[PDB]
Amino acid sequence: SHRKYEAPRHGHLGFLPRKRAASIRARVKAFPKDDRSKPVALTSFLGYKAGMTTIVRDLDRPGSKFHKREVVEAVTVVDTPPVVVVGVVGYVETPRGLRSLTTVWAEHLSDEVKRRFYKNWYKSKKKAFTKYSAKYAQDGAGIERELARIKKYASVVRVLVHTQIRKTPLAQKKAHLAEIQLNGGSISEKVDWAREHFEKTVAVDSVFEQNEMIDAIAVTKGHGFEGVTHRWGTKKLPRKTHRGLRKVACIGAWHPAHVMWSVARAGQRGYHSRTSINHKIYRVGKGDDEANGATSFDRTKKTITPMGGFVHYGEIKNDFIMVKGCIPGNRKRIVTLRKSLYTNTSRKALEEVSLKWIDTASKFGKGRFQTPAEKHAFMGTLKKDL
RNA sequence: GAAAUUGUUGAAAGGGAAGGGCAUUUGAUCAGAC
RNA sequence: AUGGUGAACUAUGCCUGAAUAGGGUGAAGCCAGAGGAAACUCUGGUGGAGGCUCGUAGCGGUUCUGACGUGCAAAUCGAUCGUCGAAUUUGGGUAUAGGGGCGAAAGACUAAUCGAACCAUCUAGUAGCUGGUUCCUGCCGAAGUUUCCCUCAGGAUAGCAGAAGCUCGUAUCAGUUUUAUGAGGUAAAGCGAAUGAUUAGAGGUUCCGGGGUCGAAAUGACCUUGACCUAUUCUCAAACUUU
RNA sequence: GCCCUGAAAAUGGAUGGCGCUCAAGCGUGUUACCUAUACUCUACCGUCAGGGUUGAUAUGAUGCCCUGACGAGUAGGCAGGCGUGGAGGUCAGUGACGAAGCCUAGACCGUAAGGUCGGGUCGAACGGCCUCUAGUGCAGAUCUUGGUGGUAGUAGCAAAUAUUCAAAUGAGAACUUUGAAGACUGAAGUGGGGAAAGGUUCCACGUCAACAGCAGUUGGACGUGGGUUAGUCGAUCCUAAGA
RNA sequence: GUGAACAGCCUCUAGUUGAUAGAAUAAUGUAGAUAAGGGAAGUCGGCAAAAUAGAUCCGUAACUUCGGGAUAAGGAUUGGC
RNA sequence: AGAACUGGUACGGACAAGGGGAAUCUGACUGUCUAAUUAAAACAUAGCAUUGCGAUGGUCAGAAAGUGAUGUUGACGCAAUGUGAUUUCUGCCCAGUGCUCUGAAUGUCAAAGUGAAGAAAUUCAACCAAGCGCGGGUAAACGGCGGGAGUAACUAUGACUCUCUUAAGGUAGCCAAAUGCCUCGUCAUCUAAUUAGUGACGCGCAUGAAUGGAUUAACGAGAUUCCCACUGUCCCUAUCUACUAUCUAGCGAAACCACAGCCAAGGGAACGGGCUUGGCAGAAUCAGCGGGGAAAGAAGACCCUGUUGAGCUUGACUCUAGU
RNA sequence: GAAGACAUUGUCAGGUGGGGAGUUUGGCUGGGGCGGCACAUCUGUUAAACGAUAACGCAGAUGUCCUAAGGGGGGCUCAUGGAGAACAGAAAUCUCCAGUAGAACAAAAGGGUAAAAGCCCCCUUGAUUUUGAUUUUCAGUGUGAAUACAAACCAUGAAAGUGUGGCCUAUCGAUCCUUUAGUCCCUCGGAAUUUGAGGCUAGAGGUGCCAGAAAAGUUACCACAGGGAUAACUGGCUUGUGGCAGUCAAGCGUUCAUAGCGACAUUGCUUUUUGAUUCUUCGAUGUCGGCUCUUCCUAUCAUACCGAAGCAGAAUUCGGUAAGCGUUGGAUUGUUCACCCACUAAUAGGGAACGUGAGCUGGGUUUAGACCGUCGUGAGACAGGUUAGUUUUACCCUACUGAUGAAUGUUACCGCAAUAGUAAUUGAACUUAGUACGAGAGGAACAGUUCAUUCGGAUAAUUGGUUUUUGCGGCUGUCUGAUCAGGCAUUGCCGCGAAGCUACCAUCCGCUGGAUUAUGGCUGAACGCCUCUAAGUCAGAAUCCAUGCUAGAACGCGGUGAUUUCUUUGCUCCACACAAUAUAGAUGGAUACGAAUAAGGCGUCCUUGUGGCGUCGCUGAACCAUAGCAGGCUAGCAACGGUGCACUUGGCGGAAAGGCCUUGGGUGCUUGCUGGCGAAUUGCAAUGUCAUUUUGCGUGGGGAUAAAUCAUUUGUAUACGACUUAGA
Ligand SMILES: [Mg+2]
Repeated sequence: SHRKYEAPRHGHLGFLPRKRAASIRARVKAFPKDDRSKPVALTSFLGYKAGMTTIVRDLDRPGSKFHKREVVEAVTVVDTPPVVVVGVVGYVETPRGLRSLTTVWAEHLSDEVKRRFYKNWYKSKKKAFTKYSAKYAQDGAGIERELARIKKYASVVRVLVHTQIRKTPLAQKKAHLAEIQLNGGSISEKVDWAREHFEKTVAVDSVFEQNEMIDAIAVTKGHGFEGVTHRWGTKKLPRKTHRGLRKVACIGAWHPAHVMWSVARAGQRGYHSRTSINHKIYRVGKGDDEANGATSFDRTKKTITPMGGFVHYGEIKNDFIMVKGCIPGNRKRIVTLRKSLYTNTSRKALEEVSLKWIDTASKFGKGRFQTPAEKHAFMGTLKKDL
């Protein structure tokens, strides 16, 4: 017999299975479509989630109640030092999908990048690209052939970059390596662009520009094993239920004499890879720029880092991207920032966002002051002071 | 000093049972006859 | 059915013991005072009654239909709860014994056993009902049908089957055809044939159907309706039929 | 005539499936080819039937031989055989130079029941044949008694607030002893005595195979012993309900 | 000792420190709890839980077998010195 | 008992410790019972009422007895019943089934005893105890309280009158009550909305007087309705603690088990793990889970059958203790 | 003292006697009960032309009736119609004609019957006596009925003859007992007589459950052996009924059959009603409802796009593609159902063992307690009402959710993408616009903007919740002599309280291309016209497939880095040296345009094309290769070609290129032609061994000198594994 009353099902069936991701760095499964008319540019970037903070800005949209009037807003800061270009890969178009024809690497690789190729770095002769470096030191013999291989073939060209994880306060010491597809033109000069950028850093301002919609790709915060009530949002069973109430009462009919794949059940929650879209960049901060957190309306010399530092992350001495809202992943997590895959006017994505005030109060409590100078003025002199 | 049941060694087979029948290949072993 | 054993659990009586904070309320009896046309009424003390009451120990066992539910436990555990000075609680002694006890009465309890305890014997109690019923090969090979039965899940009986054969040796034979001779009432057919049913008009007769017209009426006449008769017409029958 | 509309049901799915469009569909016709335990021939087995052959030697005349036909089977009937315990007869049978039993993807016979042999183990009895006799053959009866698995190194060993440090002993210490620290019962006690009941559980010494669902050097365990002193405390006497 | 109290809580005498332990802190359980705004809409049903609660002062209805109802209902106070 | 002062308005500071109100049904109350699914409206109870009996007795026990209980008793008692405090009331019916009384009896009637016939066994006849039958009493015995006809000046109805069955015809009260089918009865009230609730209306299938009727303060771990307060019951969930579950050392079971364990459809004992046609199909596994294994727990307690029972009842059949 | 031969005591007899005892309280049967009798029977039919033949199949009948309605005989002819007669008519009685039964013969019906079998008159008991045979049913038993006889005694009639009950087919009863008639016989057993009794043959009393016990209920306190031979769930066959849908078109609709409806008929579908049945299940598949959750169907309520109107607008009605997406909060009731209140775009219908009880609950139903009404004498009964009433077990397999993991030389990093899944949804306000339209009333829509509902995925800056941060403070009781500082009160209590977790109770985000359905069109035949259709084709829906999003096949794949010698000489590549290993199956060559097939291939020519001319196919049965000891050893001739082999020059090919072409020289052979030598004996065939897979051990010649795991450690992770970090 039918349900006596209707209700939408709990949870989304397109995000199945709710298993753990295969890696801590979510993979980019689609890059922006290429038109061979623009200059050569990276389409993505690698950064670390620093934390949340609060922004005040003047909303500008006609027809709204809050037009030309203040709105307090929530943003998240992603810490983005420049990425070092080491290597390039060509992809031939085959009837069985794209396939990497060959990889050409740079002559010199730092320590922090070659640590990626090791499980035990403290036990090593460290033997990394030692015989590959001998491919260089010739005039024009070796490297140019595989480079010309990517010229003659490989309709898709991607660039291997590694993050400067030593500049961030993270205690990892082991960089993150990824392919970022080049979406310039004339794949021959895509290969040329990667050639003279070997061992050279690409800053975030050359990829993302302020007031842009970008994509955040990261692995979500994990919560271990979860009951069905929280994992799927099912209704809680009544109080006087024998043998538990954080369950699903009927997990199937008599026929088919099986449990279907679509019935909510207990298991892993979180640590999924997600691609959230349409996040607007509110600031492209400069690492070597005092008063990162300042604004034309504030004009007070203060960096983006709140008093006491970003909770569980540290400080933002490097460049950063301030993007509106919330993104998948927790603090200290590697996050990939991707360009929008389509063009949207939307009367909301073309708005020019000009900040007015950035919150720098402590996130380690009910923060009261924005700067140590502000705290000293309000309170006065203390007994600690001499 | 049996069987169920068990250990060790040896041999063989095993993609959601195993076991069986006809026929033969292959491997192991063997009687007769000269 | 016979003969025994149990009131160490529990039921009720009797005998002899034993146990039961601290509060609330404030009955009779008693003292003093006040108002008083008397009569009498009122007030404050005192006192400490009640199968009274809140609530411990105790005795109990309402709800969570909680825990447990191959338990700690063949009835327990937690919380909540009833009663708590007596128709109270309880020990020991003793009385009551199975168609019998005891019962503030639930068919309750009478040793985890009760709408008739337990033990042994009669007793291998009876069952048209359930289950099982042990080696091989060869040859043959059924029935669910008849009649009777308090007969319908059973028997008896005939039949179907096997075995032993017996007397004879191709015949007093045959789940067949032919010839000759009978019997039958089904299929079909039939209703201008009996019975019954059933459509339509045509022609006739009323001293004797009902009506309208000319008539006082006529066994007077005219038009119509009903039956009646004749020759037709359409359609039928398991309990209709010549064939 | 074919095709289409008419033509709506619940897990995904059924010309058997793939798939097939002058078909690999439908109607129709003509040949070729495939294959049943069916039909023809042959061999072999048994059963039934009809016959031949005592003649001397050689023993089964219930024997040997010739001919023909036939063979499914539940319940059931009949017949011929295999095996077991024991008894009469006989093989002047086998055997401590190894009987019986047990084990053996080694050999042989029989359609089969079964029979025989070889090898290992073992240690004292046992068979062939003709007969006699029966407590004579198992896969099952929620069969009886005994034994053993998968489950499975699994459920579990979570009520009662709580342990820690060090030394001693020992093969071995979370658990024994001692010290120290931290706690609890909180006087209707986790204290000190008894009644009923138990019977040595009391105490010492030695001691850990078993029991204390971990452990164990410890124990209400195990082995060996010691220990209960009345004129006054009880019984002993009286009587009660009763016997 | 607190306190009306052989209540509940703490301590003295006396006696125990007995119940397999160790490591982590997933889901779901058992037991104990707290929740913004709403306040029975939940459910057969307020089942469960919550609220009230000691004492002192004030005040106390219908009805009544005149004994009760009654701690009715409803207010105030509460430490230390 | 009172007064100052004092504090982050706190102070029965932990512990301890009534939620309250308006109503309906029902039992008066306290008390008792189904040990181990029912604590109740059940039982008890006081009070009320009835019945039997003066001892050669009532009631009861016993195989029997020179036997017993009440009884060491004596109607202000003993035995047997019904109802169930108080208040109020307990209406009509003795035809029936009972029970109980007169016996004034051509009714019936045993054994014995008597008479006649007989040759006797025997047959016949009259007579005849208790009992039945006949005739009275009794309902706080068991119980019952129905039709019909004619009538009042609008109809309707019947204060009045008569009549059968079979004796009487339901009075005082109470009711969609725990007793009403129809029924979710109709009206009012309560709600935004009520098959609930309360108050009313009645030819009431089938209310009703110690089968007790009605009312009723107090009480109730009894059934029900609503209001205030209060809250995680809920909107709609979230978080925390202990012990588990989890991993380890030691110790270490049970249920159950034809063989086993992937589906779809088909056909099939009409719902397959196995069969057919398909889809498929990769070792070894861990924590969860409750779809399935028509999972497990019991030779269905329901139904039916059986010439199988038992407990109980009675104008069943056949007997019997006692009297 | 009382009583007194009465009580009492003993035996026999009558009444009373559920206090007690034992027992019984039919059968068939579309389950049982109620009902009925299909139980003993009879007629017609079913019944299918001998006989037989079932059903609780159809129309009925019997437990009797008759001294004549039995037996014999004689005479007459019936029902009815027509015509006539005083009262007298449709029915009185009388006359004639007609009249095959259309009457009667007890009853039920069917046969039969006309000088009778009918109606009237006469006589009588043949409805008698004796035992046998036979038919029916059948067992060739009994019982009943009957048939024809034999031996007596009669009736009637002139006589022939008829008469052994009823014109035929129903109309009935064993054993034991009692009783009667007959025989007046046998026996009473030590011998007699007489009563009495027992025997012998024929009747009567009766069993209707009728081949034949002597028999009341109840059980909700219950028991046993069984039954799925038999009911109450599901499921299966069926579909009357329920529900849904068609065809026809008399009519309604002012007018007008079909805008919307639609009578009388009729044809279907479904299994969400209820029936009918009894196949499975009674050594048990847990029978209401709700809650929870998933999925499926379409007969579509809303949302998308459309067609038709009795569509001016608005609102609405009919219909199509469509199940992508939604379909609620409540009062009462256990309720399913129902009925109201209210919101909403809408509050559609259903299935999944009437889904879902080792998921819950337990309000209802349906054990045992209890009350009432009604019924019963009673025990008790009631699909009447009411109140209280134990809801057990997963640790196994599979499924599902998550999680590891051997083996693909090792190890590490970066990737591809087969397959599977998928997602967004709906409303409001402003403007368009008081506009279009309409006499007026009234009154839209596309485009645009701002928000909101339902859903989903994350996240913690802020706000709120949570407190063992037992972090700070405060307070009570007690304990530590007081102070300070602490313990205990199972987290003592209270206020605040960071971090983490977390709330539509907080915030953010949720994409655009193609192909289509219905539908509306273009060109254009069929059908000289016309037509959206046939060929061809355009636009088009919340639809499908893509983009995008999640996982990554643990037996799908690519690129890249490093690859161990003093673990006692290890690893890799190259040449041969010998072994082992195995074969989804060499035995001359897998021999390369593309495109069309109502058209092409090749050759040639020009003015280079969609060109002209010529030729070819009609199968690869082709082309190439192919002679020599399983293919030997030598000689010459002719040309300077052919082939194999190791080197070498230069290119081309990345879809899995791993192969193709080419320059130069050397070398072997050459069957292009002509000579010389050898073969035997494997005995007359025996595959008669000539291929390539992998691995190992040796040489000699180059090439290069790593990691991973455990353990420790971090928390961006976590049940354990696993993950992510760090450590010379
Ligand atoms: Mg005066």
